[PDB]
Amino acid sequence: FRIMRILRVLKL
Repeated sequence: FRIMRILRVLKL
């Protein structure tokens, strides 16, 4: 699962 892909979002 592309978890990092979602978490990285927080670092907008």
